[PDB]
Amino acid sequence: KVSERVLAREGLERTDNGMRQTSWPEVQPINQKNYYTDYMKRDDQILSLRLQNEANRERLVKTAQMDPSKIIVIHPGSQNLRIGFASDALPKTIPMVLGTQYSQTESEMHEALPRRQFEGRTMEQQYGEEWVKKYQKMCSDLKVTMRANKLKVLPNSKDLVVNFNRRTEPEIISQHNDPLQVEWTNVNKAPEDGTTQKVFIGQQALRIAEDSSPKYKLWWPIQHGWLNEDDYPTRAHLFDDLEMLLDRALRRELGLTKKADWKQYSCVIVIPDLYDKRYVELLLHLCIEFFDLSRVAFIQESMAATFGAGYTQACVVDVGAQKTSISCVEDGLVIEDSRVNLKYGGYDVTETFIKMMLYDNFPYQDINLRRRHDFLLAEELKMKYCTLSQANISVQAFDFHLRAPNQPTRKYQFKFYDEVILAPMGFYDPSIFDNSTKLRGRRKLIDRSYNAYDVDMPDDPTSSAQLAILAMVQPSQRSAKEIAAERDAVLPIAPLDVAILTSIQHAAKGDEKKVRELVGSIMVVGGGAKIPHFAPFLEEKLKIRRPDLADRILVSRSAREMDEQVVVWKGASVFAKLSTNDSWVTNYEYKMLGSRCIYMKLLWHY
Amino acid sequence: EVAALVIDNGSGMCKAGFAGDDAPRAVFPSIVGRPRHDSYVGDEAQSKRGILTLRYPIEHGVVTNWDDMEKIWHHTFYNELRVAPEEHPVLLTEAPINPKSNREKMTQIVFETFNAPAFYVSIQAVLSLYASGRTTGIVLDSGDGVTHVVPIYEGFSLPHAIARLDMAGRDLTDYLMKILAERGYTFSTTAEREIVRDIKEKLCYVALDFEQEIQTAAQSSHLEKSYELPDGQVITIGNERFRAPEALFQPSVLGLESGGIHVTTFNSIMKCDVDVRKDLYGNIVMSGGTTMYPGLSDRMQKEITALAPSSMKVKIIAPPERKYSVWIGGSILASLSTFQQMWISKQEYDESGPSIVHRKCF
Amino acid sequence: LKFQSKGYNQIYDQIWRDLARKDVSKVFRLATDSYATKASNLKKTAILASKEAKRWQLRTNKGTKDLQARAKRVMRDMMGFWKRNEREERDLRKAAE
Amino acid sequence: GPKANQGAINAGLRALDRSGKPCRKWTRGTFQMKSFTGVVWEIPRWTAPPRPKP
Amino acid sequence: ADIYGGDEVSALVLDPGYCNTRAGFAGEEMPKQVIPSFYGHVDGRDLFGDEVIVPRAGFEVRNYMNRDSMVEDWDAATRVWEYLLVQRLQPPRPTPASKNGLNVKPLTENPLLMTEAPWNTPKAREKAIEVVMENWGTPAFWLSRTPVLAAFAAGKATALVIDVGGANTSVTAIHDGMVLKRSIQRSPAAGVWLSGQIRSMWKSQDPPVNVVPTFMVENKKPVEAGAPPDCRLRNFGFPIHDSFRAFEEERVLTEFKESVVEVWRGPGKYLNPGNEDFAKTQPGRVFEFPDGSNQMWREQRYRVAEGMWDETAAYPSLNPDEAAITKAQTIPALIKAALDGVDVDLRPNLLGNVVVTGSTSLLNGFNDRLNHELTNMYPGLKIKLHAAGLTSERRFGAWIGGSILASLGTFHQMWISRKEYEENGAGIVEKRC
DNA sequence: TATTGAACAGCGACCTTGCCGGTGCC
DNA sequence: GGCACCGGCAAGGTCGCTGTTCAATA
Ligand SMILES: Nc1ncnc2c1ncn2[C@@H]1O[C@H](COP(=O)(O)OP(=O)(O)OP(=O)(O)O)[C@@H](O)[C@H]1O
Ligand SMILES: Nc1ncnc2c1ncn2[C@@H]1O[C@H](COP(=O)(O)OP(=O)(O)OP(=O)(O)O)[C@@H](O)[C@H]1O
Ligand SMILES: Nc1ncnc2c1ncn2[C@@H]1O[C@H](COP(=O)(O)OP(=O)(O)OP(=O)(O)O)[C@@H](O)[C@H]1O
Ligand SMILES: [Mg+2]
Ligand SMILES: [Mg+2]
Ligand SMILES: [Mg+2]
Repeated sequence: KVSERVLAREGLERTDNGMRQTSWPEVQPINQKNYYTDYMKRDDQILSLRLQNEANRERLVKTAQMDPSKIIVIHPGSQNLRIGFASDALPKTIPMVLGTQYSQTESEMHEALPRRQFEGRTMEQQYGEEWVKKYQKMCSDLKVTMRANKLKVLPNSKDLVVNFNRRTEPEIISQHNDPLQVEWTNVNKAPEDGTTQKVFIGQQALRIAEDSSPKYKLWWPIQHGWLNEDDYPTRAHLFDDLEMLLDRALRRELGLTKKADWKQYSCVIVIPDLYDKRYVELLLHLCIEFFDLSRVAFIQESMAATFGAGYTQACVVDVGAQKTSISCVEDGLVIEDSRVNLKYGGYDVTETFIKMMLYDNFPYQDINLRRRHDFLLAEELKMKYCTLSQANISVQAFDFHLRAPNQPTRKYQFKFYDEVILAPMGFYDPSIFDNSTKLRGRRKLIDRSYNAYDVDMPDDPTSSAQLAILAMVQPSQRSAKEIAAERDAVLPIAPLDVAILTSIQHAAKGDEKKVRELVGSIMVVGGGAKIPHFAPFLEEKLKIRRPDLADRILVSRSAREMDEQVVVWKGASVFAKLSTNDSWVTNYEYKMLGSRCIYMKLLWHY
Repeated sequence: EVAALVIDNGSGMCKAGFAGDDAPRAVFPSIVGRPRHDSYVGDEAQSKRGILTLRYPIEHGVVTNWDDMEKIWHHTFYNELRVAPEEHPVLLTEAPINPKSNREKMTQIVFETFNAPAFYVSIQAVLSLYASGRTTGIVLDSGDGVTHVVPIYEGFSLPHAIARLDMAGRDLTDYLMKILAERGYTFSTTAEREIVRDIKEKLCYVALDFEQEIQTAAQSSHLEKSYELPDGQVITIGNERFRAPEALFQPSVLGLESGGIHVTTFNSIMKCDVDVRKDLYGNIVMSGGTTMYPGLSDRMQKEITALAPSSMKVKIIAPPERKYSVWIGGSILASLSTFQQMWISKQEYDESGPSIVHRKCF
Repeated sequence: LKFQSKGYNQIYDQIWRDLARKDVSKVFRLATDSYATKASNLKKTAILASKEAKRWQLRTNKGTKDLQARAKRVMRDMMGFWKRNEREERDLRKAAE
Repeated sequence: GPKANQGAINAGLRALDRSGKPCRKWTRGTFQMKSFTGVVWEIPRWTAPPRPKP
Repeated sequence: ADIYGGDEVSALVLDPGYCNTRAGFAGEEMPKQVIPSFYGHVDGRDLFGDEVIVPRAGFEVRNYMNRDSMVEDWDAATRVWEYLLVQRLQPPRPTPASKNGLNVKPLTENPLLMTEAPWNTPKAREKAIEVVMENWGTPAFWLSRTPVLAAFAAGKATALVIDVGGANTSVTAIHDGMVLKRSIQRSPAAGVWLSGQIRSMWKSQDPPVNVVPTFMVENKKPVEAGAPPDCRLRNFGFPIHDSFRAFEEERVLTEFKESVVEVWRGPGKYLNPGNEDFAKTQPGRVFEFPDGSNQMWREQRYRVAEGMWDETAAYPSLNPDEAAITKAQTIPALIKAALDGVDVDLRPNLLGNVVVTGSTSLLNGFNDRLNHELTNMYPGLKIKLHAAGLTSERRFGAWIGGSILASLGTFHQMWISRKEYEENGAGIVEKRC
């Protein structure tokens, strides 16, 4: 038994407190049928484009009423950096090497180049069996070729050279009889060009003697056309080296000594046709965070080559020190699928030329291209004698001076006969190049580029022509990451002629008219191409491979009387100067949006 | 018809702009200056600091002085964006697990002071996840004043699992002043502290292996970067470059008890439901200004791989825009057609008071 | 003495009986459905927003044609630059040492 | 264009009181709560003035 | 009126437990803050939160809860609950302006609902309100038993709750939202006991299995199943305290529990003649220690769990002074005794509404085995098992119930008012059950 | 006069919801 | 009989793909 009146008198009373039955949140569903989105729909909304509209409008107002001397044009490379102002006739060229104090020299940390087993079963093991047999067969092929070409060959020739070389012995002169006086870098002297650290770049780095009271090491941040991760302990150290080298080039070659003034300048950076996106996004970061330049713009090496020429349509063969690359340019783009990138160049011809003469008892058997004076000697000898011109070949005698540091100068006579042509001819059978270690370290520090939103998908460029050349070396459901990792494990190598035709077939995409235009439009650039009769020899090699095109094939070196090294640079300068280029990433864009703005701004699908 | 406004306000730099745009129009220091014996905001307050006392109204990610905070929003609309808020809806960003009372006060202010017609409050970590292009992941968000780790699954954050490392970009600046004083320089006043903040942003980086670096720093020439002060004097800094960022990984180095960002990440994943963890290891997202040092992605990949089982696949997502990801995600969210069904209208505010933010900004 | 009368027992008991049988029951349904809805809204929204964030990177016909136009614009401008510098005979080099 | 589209999709945009009157103003006030034993105690609660209509 | 908004009453809901303590506001599907009950102690100051427990010279790990799941350290309890309810869930006071490097009572609006274990004694209940009403200025207070809130978190007014926590396994009958006192049954055979079983089983494999906790390994390399480990260890300029290593090993035991251990779910007990022999033939489970050491587990994964169902199966306690579990402490004996505490007419209703709770109930196969055992011991009745929760995330059951309770409009008449307390002092034994 | 930048017209692929329905609990 | 889960289906617009036509350049 219960009652309310008793409870009232006891002071007990159940009460709602004026509250709702529940204060749990009640949630309404979102409706999404036929949804729409305003995100980045208009040019007004995209920062990279907003800023360009404002810039265009300001220039039109300035017309109602930019200076090339404030534009720096940079083109990096495995041996050489070209740098200069867009105002200028020509870039200054400097070796892209940085020299610093260290415990051990280059020579002290690694085995000698070219590679030899100094203990082993005779010349055949010392140089390697396959290599010696390759050399023999190529020598036979040349003799057959000269005889077929109705030119004289002496029945024995090597024996005239080899027995001279191995018996000559050097001569010493420099204390008394007048040489060219070399001048080793005075590493103790303080820098005058506006900085404290005693680092060296360019020719002044190469001419540091092997022994000096502070011991100095040389570092190359680019080799074979990519970041030189093999030689570096850590990523941070490599970025700091590329930054130090470019910083010293601005101060020492351009004379831009006050660091505060650089914010007034703008930059054009040339990149290869098959770029690593990690390398592009490094160079942008140096130019905007470390140098604080106002604007940065990019152009591909083959695109720039045509701008140097004044060509609308061409096939551009770019023979470097260590990279060679081919692509077809038409209607203002490199044709994305045409791109081919081979890992050899004029340096391999130097190594191979030395190695062929060494086997033929070249007097200076102690030579090792990791020693500085040896490297300079080998490059000089290469440029003096290497020759694809078949007709001028003979037994010839010459001499060279080994101006080693702090030792009297040694003079060697020597002879050659066919090393001078067989080493260059390696472009048409690259198996003789010492490709054994090119791939070492190729993902040691810096990973493959992945798409920013989907990190198992590679975002580095790819081309049908390059995959056709990988398949040519190694015949080729897994993920894209695993497939890319398999391709990465094959070094891209192919004959030069085959690489061109493979590039052009993918360029044309099964169209004989497009082929018949491009094949009459071969343009050769890059320092490695400067070997005599390179362009005629490349034409002949394509003609004897494709009779269906043989009457139309035409190969031209350079463009408009430029030097083959600078055509790419000149092109990049024209791209700086011309009015229509909106390809500039401004400093304010990159501070805001980092590498995302490259995708908004370039003149190709990045 | 006009777009909504997106405001991302923090311990260091406030950011503001229009919904739909891919970057803010305004980025300015969250400083309020008052005359000690009129008020001033941002670079203007720093320029005339001699006649002023300066404060930050946001401390450790959380608003702590509202009278000063309202001067920042006033400056944002009328001096930075040049727009009248009564024409536009507004999106405000909010720190992970900031107090309920703060949501009510920022709601109160944008309606009663600025008359905005409709508005929404949004969790910073979730926006930074949208801007990285995914629905599920764990966000390490690290600003000037605080660092958070936030697991999010199918767009819902998991409050119980959020772990707040209370050390961030200012601490790493203070620490870099301290170790530069040990090298023989001096940087004690505010006019020097702003130099030392710039020195981080240009010169510091995260070591991949700290033992190898701090051993090899004895010999390395390359490490010793030089820098030019406003006075034209040149400093040089060496192992200070990586010792400053290393404090993210070893908070003992700057003298507090906490796990480094790799351990707080790991712990936060491991507080989640067992089935979800495989997805979070596959989606570790980095956000906020302090995550911008070179190398940080790699060291986080390594350090969490060392803690995780060998059978897990661990992935670090660090998109190039990540300093502004919290704002970018707000721009996206405020520019969808569906935003119109999300926001608090002024008509709901009139009906319900500031508590409406607990019903709608879920 | 407080809190021990038969009426106190009855009122306390009756409150908890109603609270458990009626209110807890309704609020559990509402709570579970509300959570389900909230989680769905957030799933949907995360899906749209994450698509938009990536949408700028997807190639299109229109974008590709505009890009081919920008490339062709610059390429003709470059040809015009060489017309002018040929018709005004640009010089470059001296190399004495 | 999509933002102009009539019907249900944009029911939010057309409802905005752009450049309109001041909203009513809220103050932390106090509410009286009563236990089942009759005792009264106070909780801070948001409050605003009424909205009359003649 | 029409002067008030959508605001009503923002309760705090607080749930201390031997392993974890949970706090947050009512009207939310999950607690905002959950921290280990194990606090750190260094240089005379206490430290809280899983982000703060880290190796330091003299670091000592302590717990404010005893294995009765009751408070035994009210001074530390005060500091831990101040850290949760004040420092992490209220607006911060700003720094003085001089310190920032530019210039050269707390709970008065949130009532508190607090969670107690169902055997928590009168003197401990009294001191919980005494601590609250002195320290934080809270407006009003309520204290309620985990079984009741677990039942509410499954939406049930009348239920049998099986609650396999850390320090204790509990069974209780809830009817019309109140505990039937005679039904309360409790047991050590729970999450902490199960870690003791696992440690014993590891110290008794053919090669002994050693656990090295996560903080002691710097780096590791993957190695084959059963191979020697391959890693390098941290070295410290100080002794690691035994207490700290014991807490940091518990995480590794929690991974083994959540991912390897399985209740035997098959027909009859695991030791019945065919079952053990069959279990050795099955595909196993793989596991890794922080060491990098990797192994495949087969018949053991059942036996470590089986002890709470059949006491005969249990490994020897690794601590020699620990009492081994008796038949009366096994889950079936608890259930049978718990229901024998209740009127016969009410048993079908309870058995139709079984609610399971606490993280040890998340063992693989636990619901299966519980369904089988209930079937075989109560034939002829419908058995149905519910989780406590609004979501798949079933860890916070007893907290969620508090968040629902504190959100119901009819509940606010119940809180013990600040005034109602200060007039009486001992009101909480009577004006609460 | 060939080529261009652009506005405009037309269509299908696509995601998402409401609808009608089978099967089911209560 | 009310309400619900799960399913196949008809249907709505936004968006990108395809295409015609125009004023303008040089
Ligand atoms: N007069 C010359 N005759 C023949 N070869 C030369 C001559 N001058 C330079 N070379 C060779 O040309 C090579 C290529 O130099 P170049 O500057 O084109 O290469 P790079 O662009 O620096 O490097 P990369 O291979 O990455 O393109 C030099 O390494 C050298 O071997
Ligand atoms: N490039 C960079 N490298 C290193 N640190 C950077 C860089 N850019 C900015 N920072 C640092 O980032 C911090 C600012 O980050 P952010 O803008 O995210 O702060 P915030 O969002 O206001 O902080 P919070 O979100 O914690 O309130 C500062 O310490 C700044 O020095
Ligand atoms: N996923 C899991 N599977 C099984 N057991 C788990 C899991 N996660 C944690 N545990 C264990 O369960 C217990 C978790 O604490 P739990 O919430 O269940 O108890 P509590 O409520 O904190 O303590 P008390 O026993 O006082 O109620 C610990 O013993 C822990 O090791
Ligand atoms: Mg080159
Ligand atoms: Mg921030
Ligand atoms: Mg418990």
